[PDB]
Amino acid sequence: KTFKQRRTFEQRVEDVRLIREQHPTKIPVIIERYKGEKQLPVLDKTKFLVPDHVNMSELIKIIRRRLQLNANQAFFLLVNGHSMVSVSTPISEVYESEKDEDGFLYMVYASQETF
Ligand SMILES: Cc1csc(CNC(=O)C2CCC2)n1
Ligand SMILES: [Cl-]
Repeated sequence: KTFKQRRTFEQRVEDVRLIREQHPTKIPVIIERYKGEKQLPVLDKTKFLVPDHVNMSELIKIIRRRLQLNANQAFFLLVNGHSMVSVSTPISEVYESEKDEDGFLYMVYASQETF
């Protein structure tokens, strides 16, 4: 059902290696709905190439636009299983500290801070 479940560690690693070869300025991001989530829709896809210069505040804006949310729908984004200490950090920096061992950066969204 989830991404890690669909693809072998081997497959996720080789894919990250190809994105490096072909999309060298992009951060390979996995963005998934919380398995409890009722209110927000599922994304049209799972794997995203995020320009390495955008900060987390702008990545939240991007996903809210992708979900076609309105002003007073709530949106919370976990990175590597936990809260973001800051939304102002560039995603290149966030990748280097919060990346998975397979080389993706893993995010999960919900309408409550209680995931
Ligand atoms: C910044 C951002 C968020 S999702 C996105 C598009 N994601 C992709 O799969 C590729 C097409 C070129 C990047 N762009
Ligand atoms: Cl590129």
